[PDB]
Amino acid sequence: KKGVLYVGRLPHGFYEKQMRMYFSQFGPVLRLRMSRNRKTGSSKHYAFIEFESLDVANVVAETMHNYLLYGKLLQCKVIPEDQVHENMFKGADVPFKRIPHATIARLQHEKPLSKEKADKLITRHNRKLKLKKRKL
Amino acid sequence: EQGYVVVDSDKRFLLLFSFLKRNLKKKVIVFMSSCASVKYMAELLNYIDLPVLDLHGKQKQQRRTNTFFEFCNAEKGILLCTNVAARGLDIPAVDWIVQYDPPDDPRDYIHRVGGKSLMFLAPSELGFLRYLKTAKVSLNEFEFPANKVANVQSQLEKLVSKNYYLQQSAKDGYRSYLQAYASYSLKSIFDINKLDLAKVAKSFGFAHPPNVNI
Amino acid sequence: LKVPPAIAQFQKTLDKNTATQVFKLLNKYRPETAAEKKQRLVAEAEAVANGKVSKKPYNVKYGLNHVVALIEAKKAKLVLIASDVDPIELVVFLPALCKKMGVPYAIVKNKARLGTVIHQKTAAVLAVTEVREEDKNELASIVSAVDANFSAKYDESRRKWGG
Amino acid sequence: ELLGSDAPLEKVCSALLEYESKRKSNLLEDEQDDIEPVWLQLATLKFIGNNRKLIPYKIAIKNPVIPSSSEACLIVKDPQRVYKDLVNEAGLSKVVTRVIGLSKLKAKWNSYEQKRQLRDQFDIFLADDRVIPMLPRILGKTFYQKSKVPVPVKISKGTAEQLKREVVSAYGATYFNSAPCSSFMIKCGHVSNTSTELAENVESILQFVSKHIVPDGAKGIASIHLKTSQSIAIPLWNNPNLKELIA
Amino acid sequence: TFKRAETFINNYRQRERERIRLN
Amino acid sequence: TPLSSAPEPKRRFAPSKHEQKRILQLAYAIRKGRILTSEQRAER
RNA sequence: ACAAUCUUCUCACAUGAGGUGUUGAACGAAAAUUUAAAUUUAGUUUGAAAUCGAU
Repeated sequence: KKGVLYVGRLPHGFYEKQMRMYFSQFGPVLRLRMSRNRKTGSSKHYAFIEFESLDVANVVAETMHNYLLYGKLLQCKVIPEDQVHENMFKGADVPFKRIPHATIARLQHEKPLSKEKADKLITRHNRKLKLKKRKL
Repeated sequence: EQGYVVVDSDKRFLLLFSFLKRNLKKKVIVFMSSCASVKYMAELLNYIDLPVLDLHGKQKQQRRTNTFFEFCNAEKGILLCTNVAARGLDIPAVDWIVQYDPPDDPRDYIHRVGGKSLMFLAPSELGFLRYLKTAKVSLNEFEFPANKVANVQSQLEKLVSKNYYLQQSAKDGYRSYLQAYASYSLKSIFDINKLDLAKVAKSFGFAHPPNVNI
Repeated sequence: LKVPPAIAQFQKTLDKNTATQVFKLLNKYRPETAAEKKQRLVAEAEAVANGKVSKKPYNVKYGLNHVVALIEAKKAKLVLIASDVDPIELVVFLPALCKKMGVPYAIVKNKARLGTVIHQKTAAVLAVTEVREEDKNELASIVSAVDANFSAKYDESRRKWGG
Repeated sequence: ELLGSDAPLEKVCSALLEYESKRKSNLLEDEQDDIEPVWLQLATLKFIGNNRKLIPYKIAIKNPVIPSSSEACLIVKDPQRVYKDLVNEAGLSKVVTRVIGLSKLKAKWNSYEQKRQLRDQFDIFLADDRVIPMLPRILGKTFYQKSKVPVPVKISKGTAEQLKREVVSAYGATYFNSAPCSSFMIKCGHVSNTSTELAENVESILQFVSKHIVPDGAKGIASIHLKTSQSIAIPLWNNPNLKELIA
Repeated sequence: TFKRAETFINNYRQRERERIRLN
Repeated sequence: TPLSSAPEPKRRFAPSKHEQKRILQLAYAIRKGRILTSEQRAER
């Protein structure tokens, strides 16, 4: 069936599209799930990618395992089928396109508020200041 | 009263260097078990911009008396000498007294002390602490967080391999340290076999132990 | 035919990928060819003649007796052994000594490749002892790579009667 | 006085100092002169910064915050021998513990462990203005994010007097890197600083913030609060006209 | 002929550097 | 530990005396015009 | 073809402005904010470490 694989110590710059192409050269990948941060989207260099064929994954793993690429040993270990899950297959072969959250907060701050909106924005700020005074 | 620090052999030298760094403006005296060690540490510390007086000089007795006398009037400074070097000499008003290596005369160590005292002990030589129980001498322990201990070890051994005379001092001091340890009496407290030679060699500035005949 | 495990090691050489990475590092520390060494010396001779501090040389160490003594001193960080030495008797003990002294080592392919590193026709063994601080972190990678592709890998195959 | 036509300093600083002292609750081998830092939170009506700037602001204060015992590491352009010789000539051996050239620093030390060791080996990090921009590279988050913001010292002249003045100025000036936000926090000193000295340092920082940091100066400032590493942020001052300014 | 993985990563880093250099 | 119990000599820490000998007899040949100099080599 | 352009300083008059580049993961204090998630952000750990978690 599908060749679930989860490599380790992936060298920095090993793009998921580039990694998929490199993996597909040895054998096609059914799933290409890549690690990333929850907000930053920064990859954890975990190549949790499922190959098309289980045997193809084993052959690919044998060559890839312990390969000194870009100064790092490619710790390629085939992920067990039991270890592989639907949630593991979830998000596979997809890009973690992150919107400019910093700009969004800046844009929201730059977003004008009307007099009623400013009063709504203030809300219980005086009460919060009173609450802060009460806490102090 | 006797303070002791549970420090591993590899970090023993590193800890003392940090201790001297923190208390540079205080009167400190360190006792070690070898005159060859006294020459090595004094040469090493003065070579890393840590001016330290020692009781070796050029093995001149007059120099030792002059250096000891100069340390007496000096309210601050760091001096190095052996157990036999200070054996019988009058201890001046010194803020910090430390025994680097385990003494060869434990019953004289308790008599000599009778500032504040410090013990540099390996984690595998705690039998001396039990010996203090049989000596009816009060004791206390001082803790140290290893994060703040300076790891100049990367630069230390590199300088030793680069330099010749510094290297020769280290091996002679290392050989004298092992022979003196092998010449101890309290084998039930200090055993050469129990102590790890690789860790000891790291303290002297050697990544690998030198090949010394026993 | 059946083969002693002392010689069976040399069949299971280093992989294609790692061997190239060893040679890429080694190529930075090739010994000076006799040509430019003559030119380098004549520069100092001219400086002395008309009128007048250097640094330690940094290269790879070669020669069977030279390399053995570097191991026996534990000064070798990495030993590389040519798999096809003419009388195999010459290096059949080197993996034993290299394991006994804790020196990481690898059996690489062909001796002419090593010879080209040291500007010689044939080099039966090379050893890396001193590396400039720039590549200190780089060297530790291959030592792990050798420890992963030669010591972790094989290991048991090093003990089986080959052939 | 310039902030909101009032100067509610001194008394606020003294009360905070008294509260910190009141809230007090072997160590011989772990003894240090560290004190509770004084952090001031400034509120503005607009985004002070639009992008991350890896350059601390040399906020000169009458009372220095960085202890003089801290080892200072200087990063200068090649050659290192010229920079090292000038440091020795100026007598800054106890100040300039080690000077690392730009090319040497980037090449000799590259690993994360080596960078971390070098980061913790120097208490204070200083960089020459010639190669100050390269500090974000060859250092990474191991320095830029791990509380190591190099001080942009101008040592291009290569003069002993200039280096001494720059070293003294860097020691006596606080450090604060501008980042994209409508709010900022500034270290006004340590607990050991006097209440009058803390008030004077806070005023200079507030003046500097309104001058070269706040685009609208005191007008854009919404509120100012001061606290310790764990103390409550007592509001030093609040803008009374901010209701009309917001609208 | 087969292509080694590090060959493509070189191209990837070149693309990132070129965008920065052209920025 | 290593096996070499012998102390480390001076050669491995001082500038090489092999070239320091070869340098001297190269200065000999330069002074007496036996060999063309480096600047002479470039113009030749 | 594991090779490539991350600047080793500029402009204006000793002074001002400018340089757009940061591994990942894990631990973690309480602040000021913006329209529940988002910005900054104390202080740490680490072999350029990694086995889903993508927003």
